[PDB]
Amino acid sequence: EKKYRKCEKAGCTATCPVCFASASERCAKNGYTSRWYHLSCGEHFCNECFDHYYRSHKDGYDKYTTWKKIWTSNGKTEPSPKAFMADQQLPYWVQCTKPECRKWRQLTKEIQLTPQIAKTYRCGMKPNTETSDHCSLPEDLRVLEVSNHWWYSMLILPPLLKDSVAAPLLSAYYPDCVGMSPSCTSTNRHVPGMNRYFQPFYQPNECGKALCVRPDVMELDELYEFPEYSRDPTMYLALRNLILALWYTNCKEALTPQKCIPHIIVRGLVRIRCVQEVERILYFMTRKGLINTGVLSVGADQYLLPKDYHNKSVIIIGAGPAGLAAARQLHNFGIKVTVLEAKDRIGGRVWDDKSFKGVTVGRGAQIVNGCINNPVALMCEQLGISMHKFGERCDLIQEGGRITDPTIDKRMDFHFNALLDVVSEWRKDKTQLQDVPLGEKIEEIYKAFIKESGIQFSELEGQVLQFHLSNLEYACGSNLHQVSARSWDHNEFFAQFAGDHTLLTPGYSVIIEKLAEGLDIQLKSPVQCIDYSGDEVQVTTTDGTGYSAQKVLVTVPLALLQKGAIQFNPPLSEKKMKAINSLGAGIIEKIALQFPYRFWDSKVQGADFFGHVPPSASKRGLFAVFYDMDPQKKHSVLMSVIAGEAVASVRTLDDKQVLQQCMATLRELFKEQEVPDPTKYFVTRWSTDPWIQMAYSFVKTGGSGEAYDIIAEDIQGTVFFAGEATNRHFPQTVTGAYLSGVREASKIAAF
Ligand SMILES: [C]C1=C([C])[C]=C2C(=[C]1)N=[C@]1([C]([C][C]=O)C3=[C][C]=C(Br)[C]=[C]3)C(=O)[N]C(=O)N=C1N2[C][C]([O])[C]([O])[C]([O])[C]OP([O])(=O)OP([O])(=O)O[C][C]1O[C](N2[C]=NC3=C2N=[C]N=C3[N])[C]([O])[C]1[O]
Ligand SMILES: [Zn+2]
Ligand SMILES: [Zn+2]
Ligand SMILES: [Zn+2]
Repeated sequence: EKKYRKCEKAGCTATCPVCFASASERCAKNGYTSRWYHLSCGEHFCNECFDHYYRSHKDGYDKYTTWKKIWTSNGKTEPSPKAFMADQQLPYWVQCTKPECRKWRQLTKEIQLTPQIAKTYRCGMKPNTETSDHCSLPEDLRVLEVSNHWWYSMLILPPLLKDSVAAPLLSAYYPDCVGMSPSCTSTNRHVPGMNRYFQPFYQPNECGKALCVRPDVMELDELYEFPEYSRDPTMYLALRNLILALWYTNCKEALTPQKCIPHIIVRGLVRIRCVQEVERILYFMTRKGLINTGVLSVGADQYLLPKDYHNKSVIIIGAGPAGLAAARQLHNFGIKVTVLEAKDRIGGRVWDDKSFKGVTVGRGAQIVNGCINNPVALMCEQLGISMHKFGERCDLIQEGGRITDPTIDKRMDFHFNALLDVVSEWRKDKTQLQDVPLGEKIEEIYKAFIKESGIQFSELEGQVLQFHLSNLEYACGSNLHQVSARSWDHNEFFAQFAGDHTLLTPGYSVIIEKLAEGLDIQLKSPVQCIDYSGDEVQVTTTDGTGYSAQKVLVTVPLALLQKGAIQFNPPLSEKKMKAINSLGAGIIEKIALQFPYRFWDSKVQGADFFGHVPPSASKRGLFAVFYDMDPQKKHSVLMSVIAGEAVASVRTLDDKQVLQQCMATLRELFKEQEVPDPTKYFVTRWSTDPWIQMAYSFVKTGGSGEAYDIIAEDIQGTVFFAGEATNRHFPQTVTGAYLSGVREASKIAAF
């Protein structure tokens, strides 16, 4: 036969291929062979070692055949001698852990790389074990080759990771389809101790779950950033999935390259490319706020992004969830941030009262709707605090004291949802200019249904239907006659947060205060003018104090944008003003009442809340739901909500008059017994708080969900916008406001 000195592959850069396997007694070593098999520009094996495993009469055949059976039953990747070599025989490479050295070294071929070796390796030391004379030695010349893109081009098979920390979460997938080795026995074997709200990965063919990622498909922004993985995403996916698994395994500390590296176990020079790449992917996912986020804090020179991204200054207007999320992100990235807040406190529509004995009572937000993958649940895990999952039970108690039979509750809910289904059908072919108020469409459909069907409802059934109507006015923050029939539920077209609905028992203020800790926050500093006509943005407060930065982030409430309280120079565009004015500034108010004892326990029997059947439509929304504010059933605090048309009715009532109406309502709801006087209470006035004037946004008649995106659009890469009224997928909530701030910090840090 004819022998060859050179590699089989045209264009391979190895002038002298050497065999890494040396498995056969006739291994060609560094000389001639019938074929030099190419794995990479730095790695080859001779035909004698190929046959050692491949041919049925050679000594390596039993090992190759046993591997082969495991490979083909567990994965979708073809078996071959090359795949076998890369998975089983190619030597490992590891970095010196001396911080001033970090040189790559090849381990001898029988040394199995472990995390422990990757954490403790030093040049010249026996693995798993002097001076530092061996650190000075040059790296093998093949190491530098790996950093070029053409090296990856010439790598014939994608790497497959071993014992990935992501593997227990990915058992429904073929391992090689997510970049993991099919021969790995721990890969192919709820991560215990991981928070059950952390479900980072979609199961196969799954959708409809907010913030899950497909472990087997790259997203578009990943492809824009890493287009070299468009053809074969295997290697990128394994590193991204590993990073997510590690972050959600320990979300209380910054995830760094050095923490990831011992968990990257794969043979060959390609491990060098994997380690170089994991660092780039880490910075990308950090900037996007997918890891290293929440209430994580850093010190100086422990910034989360390298000093490149640091070269900016930012003024943030408003210190609510959105403003503080952006400030925490940007500060952690190493960017200079100043927060200007109009009020004498931080938090915005997060404002907790800590003066009720034994409980924390939000004047503003206190519920989390859907905890799975929710950043609020992440931050609770980081802070070690607990939430209370709501029970389903909610008796509808009538004035006079009767409890509504639950079959009436369900029946009238059935009828109410049927009306919304007709609206859903009616709108399928309607343009924005053909929009109709939801409340008007509902009332029309209902009257037509009574006429057509002839059905006769009791007075109680009609009042219970009014209750279900009031729940939707509560969710929208408005009487439905101002809400768009086309677009009221626009956001439900996107994946929503799954899982538990909870009461944030310790209060969102705990999270707000931790986000803000250590930041440069200026209270009682209402911004009056933002001028971005110069080289730097000029921000002036109402007392004439001037601030300047390269970029500015506006997070003020939608109602304050509608009233134009900040003057912009140049002015906001006509298109931006139309979007701003197409959304509604929804409103609810709250009352909280402390009592000497839990007078409701005998009748309510531990339920988290009870409903209040409205006696007339004129009273829809007036204290419709009462919340028991102690899930441990020890303290006696109720909270109730004023929603819909009821908000206008309490506008000209002072607090004592509201309290009096609420106590008259409670004594009607508990007419058969005595109700004690309250000993402490508050009544909120969000609608007249000058710097807020609302509770949460909704889409007004004629508007579109697209308005949320338009408000979110930056101006000139210089003026950015966040807040709950800028989050199209997740409007209204603390969660969506938080995510909007993280989003804007990502935009700002990219420049
Ligand atoms: C009452 C209430 C309120 C008010 C709110 C809320 C609530 C309540 N809650 C809630 C809701 C949602 C919806 O859905 C609900 C309801 C019911 C149920 Br059953 C469920 C739920 C809850 O609970 N949760 C949540 O999540 N949320 C809520 N809410 C709402 C919230 O709160 C919101 O969203 C947030 O907060 C937002 O955030 P932002 O966006 O950030 O905002 P604020 O907070 O407002 O902040 C802002 C700021 O800014 C300032 N400013 C203005 N202007 C100005 C300023 N500064 C400066 N300068 C100027 N010029 C103000 O002050 C504030 O702070
Ligand atoms: Zn050989
Ligand atoms: Zn080659
Ligand atoms: Zn070294």
